[PDB]
Amino acid sequence: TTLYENKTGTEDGYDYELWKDSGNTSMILNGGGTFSCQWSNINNCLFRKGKKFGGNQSYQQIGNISFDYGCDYHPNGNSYLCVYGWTTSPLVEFYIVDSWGSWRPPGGSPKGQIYVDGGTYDVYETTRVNQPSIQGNTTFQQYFSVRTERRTSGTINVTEHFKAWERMGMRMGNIYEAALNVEGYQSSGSANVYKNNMTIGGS
Repeated sequence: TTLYENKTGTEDGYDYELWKDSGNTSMILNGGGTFSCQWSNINNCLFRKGKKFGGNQSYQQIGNISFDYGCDYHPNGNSYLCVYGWTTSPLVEFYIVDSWGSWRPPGGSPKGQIYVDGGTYDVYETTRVNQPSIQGNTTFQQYFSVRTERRTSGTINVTEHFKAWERMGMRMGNIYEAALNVEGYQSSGSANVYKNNMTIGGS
């Protein structure tokens, strides 16, 4: 229930992962979607809990996807706190970022704004040509919604970001996974996800 090295698994209905390329990481797996983590001397690391979806379905088929979450979030350098996931056909890596450390991701310039869940989100898109992905080295898009001001608790209605992105011409494939995610880059920090209730279904 405390992880220190790369591991993926499932507990209490939530898929979890700790991953780092190097450095010190720890992750306490608490009930349900909740977890606690710390990192130092890392290059890249991530800690996440959510779901790898069991079918090959669109978000209209899966039903509502939302995270009712709360995190006591103390990054010491580069870091962000987000919902993270992928779609396939088309292949998309997506991010809904609510807070960050020293650097607000992803860089570049937004193409729109979404007013949802009491906040304003900047929308970004990238193409990454022949780069590592969940389907090997290949080309994929990245979609980002990044809050204009930091917050660390509330509801992220992922379905509404999906719908807004599609209205802005950003096609969603079948949903592969979605998880509440803490990232670190060349930094130290800690975060306690004390609440993470992931809705999957219905309207």
